[PDB]
Amino acid sequence: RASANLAATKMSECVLGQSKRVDFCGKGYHLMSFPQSAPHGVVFLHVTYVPAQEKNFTTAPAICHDGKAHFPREGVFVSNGTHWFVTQRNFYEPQIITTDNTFVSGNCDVVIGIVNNTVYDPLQPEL
Amino acid sequence: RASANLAATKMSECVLGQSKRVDFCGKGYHLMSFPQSAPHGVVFLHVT
Amino acid sequence: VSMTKTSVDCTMYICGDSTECSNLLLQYGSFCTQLNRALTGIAVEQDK
Amino acid sequence: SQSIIAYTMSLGAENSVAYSNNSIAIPTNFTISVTTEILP
Amino acid sequence: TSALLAGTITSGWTFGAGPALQIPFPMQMAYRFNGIGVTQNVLYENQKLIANQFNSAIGKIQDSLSSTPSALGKLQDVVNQNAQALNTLVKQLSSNF
Amino acid sequence: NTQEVFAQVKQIYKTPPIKDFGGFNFSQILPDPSKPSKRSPIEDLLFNK
Ligand SMILES: *[C@@H]1O[C@H](CO)[C@@H](O[C@@H]2O[C@H](CO)[C@@H](O)[C@H](O)[C@H]2NC(C)=O)[C@H](O)[C@H]1NC(C)=O
Ligand SMILES: *[C@@H]1O[C@H](CO)[C@@H](O)[C@H](O)[C@H]1NC(C)=O
Ligand SMILES: *[C@@H]1O[C@H](CO)[C@@H](O)[C@H](O)[C@H]1NC(C)=O
Ligand SMILES: *[C@@H]1O[C@H](CO)[C@@H](O)[C@H](O)[C@H]1NC(C)=O
Ligand SMILES: *[C@@H]1O[C@H](CO)[C@@H](O)[C@H](O)[C@H]1NC(C)=O
Repeated sequence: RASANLAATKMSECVLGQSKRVDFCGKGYHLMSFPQSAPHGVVFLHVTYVPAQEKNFTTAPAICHDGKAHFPREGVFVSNGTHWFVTQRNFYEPQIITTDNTFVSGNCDVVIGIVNNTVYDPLQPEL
Repeated sequence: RASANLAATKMSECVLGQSKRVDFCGKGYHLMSFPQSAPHGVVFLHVT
Repeated sequence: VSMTKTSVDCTMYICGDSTECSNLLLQYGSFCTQLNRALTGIAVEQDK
Repeated sequence: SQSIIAYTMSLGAENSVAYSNNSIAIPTNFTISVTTEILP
Repeated sequence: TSALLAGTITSGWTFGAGPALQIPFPMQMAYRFNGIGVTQNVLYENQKLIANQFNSAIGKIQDSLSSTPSALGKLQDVVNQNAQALNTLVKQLSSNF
Repeated sequence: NTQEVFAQVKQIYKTPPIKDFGGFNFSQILPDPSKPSKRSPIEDLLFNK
């Protein structure tokens, strides 16, 4: 009965939705689960996201521009060479630093580990 | 066995990630949890 | 979430009004001592 | 020569990782893999 | 336990799923403030305060777990009741039935 | 029971050098290399108590 209640919980939170619970519905980030019947049991098909082919890059907590710290609205501030990019944490999609994906709060002297670079704006070149 | 499965669930999502479940991995908003061994048990450090 | 608390007295169950309550006791009362320990644990468990 | 042997436990492979403080790894590519969970 | 702690404090939570991507720690903790609805700037603004609070909390939990009356009774009850079961069994074997 | 509570990941990770963890002081919970055992200070208190 304990195993049956566990299986009905996995039938409820793996098949009928997506689980943010780690390791509950699959070794990795859960995507789906396909139930399969079995003699006196249920066999699950836990499809998961598993990333690989990792790369190492240099990051900074924020960007200083015009005396103001700029924070990532989403993702991570990344670098390899000189150009600084913002990308989401779980996949490498390098995007140029722009005010649409950068959040500003406070100045650049209060936070340690800040790097300095050009934060681009989308509005001034059209104007 | 029931307590061991509860502890392995808390190893599974309080230590190996972050829990949105309130009060399950600590009193307050859970940040992480540091596992610690014990004689026939596991002692958790649920920082919140 | 809870169950009715219950407990049993060894003498009133198996001894009753028997004259040889001692003869029933020194041979067979340690089983009922264990059984009263189990029933007390169940009552404490229902309170918790 | 084949026989029964006794060995200490293989606790795991030693994974060498460097925490640093100005380095991040981000997955360039990803894999999708289905795993079977059997529950009576 | 040491391997779990090293993965937690060096990789973050990516060691559970995938291949333990490293992350500076102030940035894993800001990313774990991002999961409780608070923005990461609050952490990066008050990193010294957060570090001091965490060090004080670890010290307090060590002092609490070093007083002798520790809430370790639930772990002690398992061994105590197993030993009670065994000694009750041998005192049972002492009877004549 | 102890296998499934303690070996969910079977990848052992070495202790990083304890330096610059953002000011967060992980001496109590990480096993110090002073003793050959992999036991931490609060772990030792738990095992003694
Ligand atoms: C880091 O990756 C970026 C991603 O493109 C590279 O950007 C190039 O930078 C050079 C300047 O050094 C430009 O001339 C190129 O047009 C950029 N794009 C491409 C596709 O080359 C950058 O070179 C990389 N840095 C290192 C050190 O590898
Ligand atoms: C990382 O540590 C080095 C010392 O090795 C220090 O110079 C640097 O400022 C640190 N960076 C951050 C972001 O803490
Ligand atoms: C960028 O930040 C650094 C902090 O080390 C500061 O020294 C520097 O003056 C900043 N850049 C400019 C153009 O002021
Ligand atoms: C990513 O997916 C697989 C690796 O499992 C490979 O066939 C494919 O070419 C990869 N793509 C890139 C851009 O690396
Ligand atoms: C970490 O804590 C210990 C004990 O409080 C202390 O001796 C050590 O210096 C701390 N680490 C750093 C880098 O200061």
